Parts: sequence; structure tokens; C-alpha cells
Amino acid sequence: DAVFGDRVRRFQEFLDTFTSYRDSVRSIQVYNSNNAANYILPHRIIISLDDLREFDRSFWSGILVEPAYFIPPAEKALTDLADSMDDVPHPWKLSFKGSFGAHALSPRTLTAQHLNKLVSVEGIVTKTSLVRPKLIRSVHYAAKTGRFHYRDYTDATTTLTTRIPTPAIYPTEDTEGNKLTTEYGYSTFIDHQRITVQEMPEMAPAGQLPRSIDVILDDDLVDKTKPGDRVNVVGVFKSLGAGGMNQSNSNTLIGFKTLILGNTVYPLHQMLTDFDIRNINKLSKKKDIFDILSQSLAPSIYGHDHIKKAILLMLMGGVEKNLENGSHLRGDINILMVGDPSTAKSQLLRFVLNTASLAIATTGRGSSGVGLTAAVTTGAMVLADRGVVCIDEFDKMTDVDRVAIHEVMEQQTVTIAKAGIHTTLNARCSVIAAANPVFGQYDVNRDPHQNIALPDSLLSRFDLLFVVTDDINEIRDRSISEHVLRTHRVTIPFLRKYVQYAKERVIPQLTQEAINVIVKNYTDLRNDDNTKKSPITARTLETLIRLATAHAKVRLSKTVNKVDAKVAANLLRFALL
Amino acid sequence: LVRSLSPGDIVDVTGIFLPAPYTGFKALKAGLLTETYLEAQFVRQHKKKFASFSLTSDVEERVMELITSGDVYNRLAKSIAPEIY
Amino acid sequence: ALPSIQLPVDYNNLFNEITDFLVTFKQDGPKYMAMLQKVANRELNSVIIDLDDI
Amino acid sequence: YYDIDDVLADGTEFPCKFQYDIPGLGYNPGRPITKNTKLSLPLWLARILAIVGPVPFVELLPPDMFSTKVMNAIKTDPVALDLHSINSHFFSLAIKWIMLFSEKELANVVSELLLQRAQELNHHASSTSTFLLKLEEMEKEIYKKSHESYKDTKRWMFK
Amino acid sequence: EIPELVPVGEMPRNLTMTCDRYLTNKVIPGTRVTIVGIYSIYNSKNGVAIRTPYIKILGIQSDVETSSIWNSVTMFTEEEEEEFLQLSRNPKLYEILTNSIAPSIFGNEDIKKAIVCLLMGGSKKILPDGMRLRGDINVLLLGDPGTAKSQLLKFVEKVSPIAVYTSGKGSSAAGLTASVQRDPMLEGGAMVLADGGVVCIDEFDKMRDEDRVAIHEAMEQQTISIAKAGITTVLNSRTSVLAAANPIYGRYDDLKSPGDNIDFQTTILSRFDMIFIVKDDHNEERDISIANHVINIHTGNANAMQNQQEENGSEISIEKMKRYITYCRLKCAPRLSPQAAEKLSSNFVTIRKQLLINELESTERPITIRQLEAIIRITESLAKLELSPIAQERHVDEAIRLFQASTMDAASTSLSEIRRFEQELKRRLPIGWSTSYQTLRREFVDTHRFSQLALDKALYALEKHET
Amino acid sequence: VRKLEGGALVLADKGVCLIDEFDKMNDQDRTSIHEAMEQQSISISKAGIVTTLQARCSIIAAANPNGGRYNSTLPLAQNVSLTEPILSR
Amino acid sequence: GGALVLADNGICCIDEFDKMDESDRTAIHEVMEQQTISISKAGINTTLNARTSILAAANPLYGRYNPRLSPLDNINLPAALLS
Repeated sequence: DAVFGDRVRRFQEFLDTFTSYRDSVRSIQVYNSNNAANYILPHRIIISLDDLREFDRSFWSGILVEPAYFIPPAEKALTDLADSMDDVPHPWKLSFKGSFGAHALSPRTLTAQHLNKLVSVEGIVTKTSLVRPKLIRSVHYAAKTGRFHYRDYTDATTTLTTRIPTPAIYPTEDTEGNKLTTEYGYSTFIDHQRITVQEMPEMAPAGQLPRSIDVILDDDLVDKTKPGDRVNVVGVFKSLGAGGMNQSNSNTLIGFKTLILGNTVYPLHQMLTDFDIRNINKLSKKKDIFDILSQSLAPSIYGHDHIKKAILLMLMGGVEKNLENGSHLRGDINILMVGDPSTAKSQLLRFVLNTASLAIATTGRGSSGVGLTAAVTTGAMVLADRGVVCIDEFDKMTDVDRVAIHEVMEQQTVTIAKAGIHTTLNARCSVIAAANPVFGQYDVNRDPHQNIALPDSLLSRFDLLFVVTDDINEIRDRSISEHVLRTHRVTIPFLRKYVQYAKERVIPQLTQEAINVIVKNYTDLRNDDNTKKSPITARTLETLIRLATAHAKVRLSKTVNKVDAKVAANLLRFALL
Repeated sequence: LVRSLSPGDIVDVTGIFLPAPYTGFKALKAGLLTETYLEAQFVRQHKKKFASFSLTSDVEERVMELITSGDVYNRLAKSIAPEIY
Repeated sequence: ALPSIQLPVDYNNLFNEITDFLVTFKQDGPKYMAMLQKVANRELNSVIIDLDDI
Repeated sequence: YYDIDDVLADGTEFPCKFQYDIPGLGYNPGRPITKNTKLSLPLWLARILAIVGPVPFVELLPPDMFSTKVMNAIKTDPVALDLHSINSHFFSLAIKWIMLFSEKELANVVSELLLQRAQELNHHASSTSTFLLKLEEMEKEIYKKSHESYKDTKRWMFK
Repeated sequence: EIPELVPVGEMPRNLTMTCDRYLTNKVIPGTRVTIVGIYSIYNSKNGVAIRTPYIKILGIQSDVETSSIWNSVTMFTEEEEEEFLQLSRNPKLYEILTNSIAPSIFGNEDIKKAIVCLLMGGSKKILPDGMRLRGDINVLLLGDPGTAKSQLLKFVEKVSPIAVYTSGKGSSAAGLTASVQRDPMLEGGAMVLADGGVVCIDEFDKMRDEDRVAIHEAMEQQTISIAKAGITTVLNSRTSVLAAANPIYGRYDDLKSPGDNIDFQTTILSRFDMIFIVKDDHNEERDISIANHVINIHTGNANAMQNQQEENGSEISIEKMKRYITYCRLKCAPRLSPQAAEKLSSNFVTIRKQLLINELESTERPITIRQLEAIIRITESLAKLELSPIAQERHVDEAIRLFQASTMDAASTSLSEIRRFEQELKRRLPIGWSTSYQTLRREFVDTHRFSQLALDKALYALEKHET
Repeated sequence: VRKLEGGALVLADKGVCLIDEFDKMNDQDRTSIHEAMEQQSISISKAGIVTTLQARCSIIAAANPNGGRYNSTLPLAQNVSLTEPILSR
Repeated sequence: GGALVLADNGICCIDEFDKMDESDRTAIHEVMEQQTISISKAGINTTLNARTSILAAANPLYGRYNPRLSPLDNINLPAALLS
């Protein structure tokens, strides 16, 4: 098979001239040794198909037309180059970016002209078969004759090419009659999984049923995708199994089930580099930025500057403080929105969701267990930890759940005694909720209480209760009209990048500039508002501090300030008045 | 180590991580598709307690720093949930 | 027919090192004499080997 | 010029940023347009703004259609590539942009693509299916002309 | 085998056929065909010997035509553009289309036009940020039988390019909404299979809860989101729901507040743009039409013929109407004019103001900016009828009044006595418990008094009233 | 088909089927009567036996108004529990 | 068991002690006889031993402690339990 050698010597040349990949292999060889010096990376080198055409078209057309004869000599060549690297103290994997395609196909259009040829499928992935080990290298120890003894197991998906099947069990006294004990943990196991892929629901032609084909995901690729995710798989299209023709009478016509091996799995729908962080740093000094930011949330939504301000102040959230040998005070801020429909309350929340960096959305009922583990024989709020939970139609939700939400929100933990596993597990999530007024449109005129409909402590738990009115005016109307019109005919993405660095860097602590302000304010609130309106408690005070610290994060300031205190004052005022 | 484990209890269980093949089947996998299990070795459970202790040997010493200052009652009192005012 | 490839790890002298680990000890007479004899005395079954002392 | 394909070809938007400030914005209440603003311009006006200046009035930022990803993807399988989706004008358009920016490199590329379509279009010149749907408008027009020569020569072939 | 012959009294048999190579995917399921092929038998253990029959196909030929439709691609022949662009030149174009839909169905002109503006889609905007507004609207046919709405839907189902009629609850095997089911070795539903077009629903008040949620979240943002197990996918429904509800107790429900009909909640009616509770008042010539039709219904197929020439003359052949709708839908996307915009501002502020003033008295019924957005989508729809890239004022002037008819539709043991429950809530039960609907049942069981709707009404009343 | 037998409907074919107190009937029966009136045939799919028996019966019914003698001025359909569509038959 | 049985010989803690409805209050009303719960339902005749301590955080009748109302009015709880 000197031609397989030719493929290797040919793919050799491609690397190191040009050398643009070799630096990445070196990077892989170095990073792991750096982990060796410490006190994880899959070994595979993504090959852009882009570059392959510049050198040889003959070898380019081959990878697409007949990948079985080509990918493995190229692979053996990649290992061969990884061993000439540095130094001592594995098969790897190819990837194939592309430069698609031909071979571009959705799963609906495929079979057989596209079989035994590289393929990039795309569609929804369900139901994602459960992750499981797969044996490859057999390793044994002989005694007292010693040495070291190994067998090599060839499965159906071994390499690419078909080979005389090795399986199964263990060699167990290979000649001469010496005993062989299985050596576990020297022997190699590559993980293995399969996931079926349905064509995109929106490009479905008719009431004709969906056609899905299965993709086996080797090695690292495993557990890279939850089911229901947009996926563009790549891989060689393989037909495995006899069609029944192997066994002699299997009489049925049905046969040759097909699947795709490998390979990449690019998902479809943070890194701050050098320049971005500089942009932030420059932008932090400007005094008015908060208002611009607060406007950046709402391309499609009028006014509500105060509410947008709020959502930012939730995205940041008052650090977290865990006292020595004592309970921790709640860091994050929770928000509610109440008003007549068309208030965008349900529209706002999706935009909360997108840029939120997590978390799970929940709408009314909803449930079961909401955040709970349910103690499965034989949830959200937990899985949403360090994130933004959305709740829609927050009123509709059964009181049974609310009882638990009390425990989630302030206390900050979830407790499960159910049968069972008995544990206190932590859900520290931030929370938004939008909830319709009691009955009809009556919210606006109706009393400060009896309007909310969901007493009582809940009303308190939420740091901010914002009320919005749909009441109509002609002027405001016109001003609605134009923007609505233009809509149908500084960057927003920069907003989350702006946010993460702000979140882990750096926590502003607290300063004696401010305290007297929030104390004055607080005492004012209790004393005067308890005549004006309700509810007010120490909780409000806590919230004051969280808001202060959050606006400090917006300012990037290593310290809390008086101005910030005044801001918190302002928004909590518009909350109240 | 038997019976050490009880249902519903979070535990750090340590052990050699091993396959026990295959009993067959053997046609289906193909292969060999080990499916494994964890051999238990040691068991450490989270959250293991008065009133049960015998001694009261040199531990009384650990009590005495608290006693000697006197006015134990107010001291401990304040020492429950200092986190609030 | 079932090839063989040497490894730097060898169990032969490692067993020797285990034997030197057992019954010859100082830091904690030694603990492996008493802990073993109490089993030999048949009041005890489980032998808890700590990797800490190794 | 008078043909509809050209005057329609000039209708296409390009991402060209201004080298200079220009008060008297004709597009709204600037009034001037700040320097290095990226504004999409149709080809007709943008064509001589890159010439007249010795620094031109506009940078001519390369159109998303000509993105090196595309000019790469058209070197794989042109015959299965869908032109009609991206612009749809290509040859009517690209012909102008190759002269405007005086780029040699891609000539050899498009000069190839158009042979490769045509060695396919003499194949649908014989008497569609789905493929006819993905041609560029002007190329499509040539398909009419060929298919008509053939059809007519066949109808003459017999009675 | 075909239902005409020869079922007799027995369920018709189905022979299994294997197409292969280039005949594969040649035929959409549900289309009549004539197969040729060999006839042959396969084993397939299920004795003795009992081999089961199949028909190999060489080769298949569909019935006339049938290409083009099904098999209608985004492309078409030139002369269709020709005759379309000839139809765009009709002054009566709108008016002749409104005569195409219900050759059989008599009157009900508002509904009759509403279907038209529905099929044509509307303004669709991808504008940043990720938020995208939708088209096109929704329609409610709700009312007592003889409305022909349940037949009318069958008609829309026929006309619309891609349509799925599902009256449920889903039926029979088909779920009503996007559903994750696993391959034993997307399950399907109304919405998904129907995507990018019309969906027809009946008994819309009778639908199950769990998927009702799914719907009312779907219709606004067009996307269903499924978090079940290892697949979290968010999948697209671009469909525009057309629902016909059945109202309860008859005319008194009009005497009752106009809303309050569907379950305990009007929110459904809030989501829905165009709500048309209707009447089939036979113009004296209608009831006689149907009657006379029943009297005869025999020989000599004269009436059926008359229907057929009604089909020829009945404006667009409706086989053409379809192709037309596809055409207009893909080709051009309309946009509104500024004076029309300010016009509609005046419209909506007058609505808000006036009807607020109407509700000063707490008159029980409503107004959302969503309704405005509806009005918009109607304007773009009708603009897309005329095929014009631009809207006009008159053009909207129709729409305002049409939707005004919709508003008119929004408008239309004594209660106070049973409305007490108050005497029970007080000096009877401060807790409420051991009281529950069951109590009012024992309290109003042997008092000669309480109906289910009565009991709930007074309850909902007092709930709202704030007592 | 019980360890084949028709209901009253099948048994009474061409004759007169006589039922009373609809309101007390479990839905399982209600669907049967509805089907019988609708298509004039009862179909049975269990167990292995699969048919359509033919009941052409005239149904005569006795029903009891909800609660009192005349429950309300309200319409008959409102007066009694039986749903309007079964009543239309 | 859970709660009371799960925590016994040690302190049990309760929040929202008003909203617990009825059947719960009977359990807790009885557990101050200590040493007892008695479950007669279905497959259970047992009487298990709960040595539990109880701490109960509760909110006065809405909204907050109306001083124009007597004590026991603004505390919704029966006197059978408070004793």
C-alpha cells in the first residue's frame, strides 16, 4: 500500500509549508505540559478546508469524494508530526472546517449519491443518546514471565475503513500458557455516543413527516450538545450493518442503516482580546455613560429609562458577601413589573434573556418543582445559579410554588427533604417577574394594595416593584407612531462584553462617603411613606446597599460613592413614586 | 463498607472505576461497550453531634476560654446570629 | 501474535517497596505492625490503607 | 446605459465610508456627516466618488458579497453554488467592481466560475430542473437565448 | 384504494409498494396516482407458509397534471407573471377577490374580506435588536352554528398554499403543538408541519391546557421553545392562527359582557386581532336557498352544474388564486406611508380617549396597542393585494372601518342576589376554607338556586368587583 | 365482548330503544348513544373481533331537568345538563 | 418521614407559619404533647416518636399588627395552640 504512504508524505508537505497549523499543534503540546507544571484540551487540530485548495486540487477533491482512503493517512501523518514535536514529557483527530459546500445538504436531501462522502448535515438534534464508555485498547500483565501484553480491539467505527472484526472479550492466556490479568487504567477507552438529527422545522415542505439520521460522536465531541440545539454536524457518511444479506434467510427488503461518524459539530444560532478592554477602560471615565447604557437596551421600546436602569442594576448586582462563621447577605437584586397589557412586560423579558448570560426562562405554570431536583425516582432555579431567571405571568403561578420561592429568593438556598436525598443545595439566582394586574385594566386608578393580588412577603422579597400604565394620550400617541413606523424599516453586542469584565472585576466594597446618605434616605422612607404607602422594612435598606454597590460596578470604581447612593435613591423613589 | 450507604444521602464515594463485561447479549455490542461501574473503596458522607461524647478530656480546655471570661449567658446570647442587629 | 511493549513501571521491585513500606515504619512501634496484628487477632476485618502515609 | 440590466446593476448598495466630512446631507438632520461614517451607497453615485478627489472622497470598503470566504467558496463547487441568493447580480456587478478597484487577483477566479457555469448551461441547453432557479439574472437571460436557439432548431428539424 | 370504488361496507385494503431510485420522493402522500410496477411477494416473519404481497414500482405516473401543484417551487412560468400583472390592473380586484372565497357561503362580508387580508400575510420586520414583529394577524369566527365557519375553514384550508386544518385538542394521532418524541430505535403537530402559512383551528376553547400555554406563547413571537431533556431547541412557527371558537348558552352571552366567554379569561381575545361573533341573517333569499336546495338534491345534476359555472365565472378559478397568493407573498413586501401613519395615530388616540370615557362608568367589556399593530398588518396585507410597494391613505381608510366593525363586535336567580356569597364570605367564613365551591354548593344546593355559570359568574363578579 | 354481545342498541335494531335518566349516564355510554344516533351503526374493535353492527333503533328517552321542576326561565339547553349537540339529534 | 421525624432531638424551624393551612396545624398542635405523632391512615398504624423542638416565625394578620385591633385579633392563631 505504497499509495497510503504517498498520502502521508503528501500531507506532510502541506504542513510546515505553510506552517500556519503547526503553531497550533505546538500550542496544544505546550499547554498540557503547562498543566503539568501547574500548582484538559482535546487533542485535535482543526483543519480549514480553505487552505487545501491552494496546494493540491487532486487531494482536495479526494477528501470529499472518498474520505475513507484519505482522512486516515492524513491522520497518521498528523500524529507523526505531533511526535516530532517537543517532546516526550494518541491518535488525535482531524476536524475539517470548510469552505462548504457540495455536500452542503440538510438531512432531508441526502442518500445515496452523498453516501461514503463527506457531508455537513444541519438540523435539530434529538434525543441525544446517553454517554457511555467504549473499549479500544486491551492491556494485560503477564507474571512471572513479565513483559507487558496488549491486544487491540477494532470496533465497527474504528478508524474509518472497514476491517476484520477483532471483538470480543479478553485474550486470557496468549501463548505460552502464562496468566494474563486485565490492566485497567493503562488500557485506552475512547468515549462514544450517538445523536439523531432532524431537519430544520421551518424549512419543512409539507405535512410530510420529518426524516432524521443518526450521528455518532467520537471522543471529545461527546456531551458537547444538549438536545434541541441548532447544530451543523460534519462527518463521513457511513453505512454500517448488513442489510440482512449476511445471514441466509432477513427476507424483508429493509436494510443498510446509515449514520455519520465524527467529526466536528459547530453549533450555530467571552473573549475581550486587547482592544475591547481598552474601550471599556476609556469609557469608564465618562460621567454620563450610565444613561447611554440604560438607553442601549431598548432600540424598540419607549421611555422606561428607569426600568432599563433597573435591569442593568440587576445584571451587576451588589457583589456577594459571606461573613465569617455567619450567614451571608443577599447580593443580587430582584425585580417585578406590573401594568396593563401591551406594556411590553412580556416583550422586555426576552431581551433580558438574550444578553443575560444565562438564564432559564419560566412562564406561569410552568413547574413541576420549578427550581427543585424533584428527587427523581427511581430544576430551573438550581440550573440557573449565578444567572437571570425570568418569570412570566408571575401571578398565575400556584401558591404552592410561591411558598418555595420565598426560600429561594432571600434565603438564597433550596432545601430538599423529600424522600430521599436530603440536602441543602444552593440556588443564588437573580430574578425578574412580569405579572398581570388583578382584574382587567384596573391597575392604574386602583389602590396601592388590592392591586397587586399576591400578598404579602413576596411583595417585599422583590427589591423593586415597578408599576407601568397603559393610559392613553394623543401626544404620546403620535410620538409612539413615528418610532413604530421607523422600526419596521455603542454596539448592542458590546453590552455583554462590557458586562462580564465588570462582573468579575472588580468588587467595589463599601465606603463612608455614602452611608449617611442611604441612612437619611431610608429613615425618610419609613417615617414618611408609612403615612404615604407600603410596605417598608429592613429589607428596603438591604436593597439600598445592593443598588449602591451595583451602580458602583457600572462606574467600574473600586469604591462606593455618594453619587451612586443618590442614584439608588432616585430609582427606589420612582419605584415608590 | 457494606450498609454504610443509605438512600438520599450526599456522599463522597471513592473507588476504582471499573467495567464488568459483558454477560451477553454480546451481539448487540459490538463493542465491547463496557458500560462500567464504580467499586467502592472508602466512604465519606457530608453532615455526620451532642449529646453523645465521653470526654471532657482537654476539651474542657476548649470550654474554659469561654467560661473564664464569665458572663457566659450574655456572651453566647449575643453570639447567636450576630449577623443581625 | 499479541505484541508486547515495555513500560517504565515495573511491579516486581514495587512489591519490594511495598514490603519496605509495611512493618518497617517510623512516623506513626510502627502503625502497620499493630494495625495488622489487631486483624490477625480477629477483632478486626477492614484494613484501611491511607495513601497519605504512602 | 439603456439596457435594464445595467441600470438595475447600479441600484445595488455598497458599504462605502466617507474619507471627508460633507455638510448638506442628502439622505437625515446631521446636518454634516461625521468623517469615516459607514453609509451604504448605490453603485451609480459611488462609482465616480472613488476617482474624483489627491485623496478620494470614499474608501471603497469591499462588499460583503466579495468577502474572501465567498471568493473562496466559489472555487469549490460553482455549479452547485447559488448565485441568485447573494445579490442577485454578480457578473453585471462584479464586472464594474473589478475595474473600479482594479483588482487582478479575482479576474482569474471569476473568469473560471463563468466557464464552469457555462459547461453546465450547455447541459440545460438540451431539451430544467431546480437549477434554473439559482442562476444570476443576466446569465439566466443567456439561458433563454440558447434554449430558444435549440428549441427553434429542433422545431425546424421536423415538419 | 380510492374511496369511490369499491369499499362497499368494508375498510379498503392497502398494498405496500417499493419505489426506488429516481421515482423516490416523486409523490406527496395523499395524491391520487396510477402505479405500474410488477406484483410480487416477500416473507417477513410475523406460518405456514403465508408470504405477504407488495408491488414493486416501475414506473410511477401521477394523475393530471399533477406537477407544479404539488411540487410548486419558488419559481414559475412567465405567462403567470403576465396574467398576474394583468390582474393587478383591475380596479375591482379587491372586490372580485372578495367574491372568490365563498361561492357557496352566503353573505358575511366582513369575514369574507378578512380571510383575504389574512392570506396575504403582512409587514414582517427583522429590525435590530433580535425582536421581530410578525404577520399576519388572527381571526375569530365565534358564534352559534349555521355560521358555516367550520366549512369556511375547510375552504381557507383549500386555498392557502400550505395549510393544516386541525380541530382539537389535536387529531387524531397528531398532537396540536410542537412535541418531542423519541425514535424507538420532532414528533409533528399542527404548528410545525404547517409552518410559514395558515393554520386552521376549531373548538379553540376546547383545547388542552399544556399546549394552550404553548399556543398563547407562540402566536406572538412565532417561536416555540422546548426545554425537555437533552434537547433545549427553539423552533420556528411562522404560522398565522385562524380560530373558530364556540360560544356558550347562546344569545344571553351577548347580554352578558362580550368578553368573559373563554374559560375565565379574556386574554385569549386580547391576543387575537380580529374577533367576529357572527350572524347568518338569511336575506330571505338565503334560508330559501338552503331549503330549496334540500327539497331537490336529486335530478338532474342541474344544481351541481350551476355550481360549476359559478366556479368558472365565480371570479378567480381558485386554483389560480392559490398560485397568485404564493406569488404576491414571496415577491413584494409592502410599507406604509407617513400621512397614513399620522392618520392611524389620530385613529388610535380617538379610540383610547373615547372608549376610556365609555369605561368611566365601568362599562364591562379590550384596547391594546396590539390592536393598533393589527390594524397596521391589515393595511400592509391589503397593500400587498394591490401588490404595490407603497401604502395609500384611502387604502387604510377601508381598514379603519373594517376593524371598526370588529370593535362593534368587541362591544356587544338574579345575579346581585347570588352575587352575595358575601354573606358567606362574612359571618360565615373569614378563612374561606371548608367553604370552597363545595360549600356554596351545599349552601346553594337545597336553596332551589345555583347554576354552574351562575355560581362562577357571581364568584368572578365579586372577584372583580373587589368584594 | 365479554367472558359477543350487543348493547340495547344492537339488540333492539328496527325496534324501539327505550332509555331513561340520561343525566346519570357515565360518559362511556354517552359516546355509544351518540355514535348510534349519528351513523346508525355500532363499531366494535375488541378483542380480535372487528365489526360494525347495525342498530337502526328509534331512541325514546326520559330525562330529568337539573334540580327543580322548571329550573329557569333560561333555555331548555340551559335548563338541563345534557349538552346541546347531543340534544340536537 | 420528614421534617418533624427527620429533625428530632433537635430544633425544627418554620416560616410563613400562617399559610400552613389546617392539617399541618393539627400535627404541630399535637406535637407539643411531645413524644408523639399518630398516623392511622391506610398502611400505617404506627405512632412514631418526635422529640422535636419548634420555632415558628409568623406574620400577624394583614397587613401589619393593626393597633386599633386587640391582640389575638391581629394574631390569627387559636388560643388552643398559643397556650
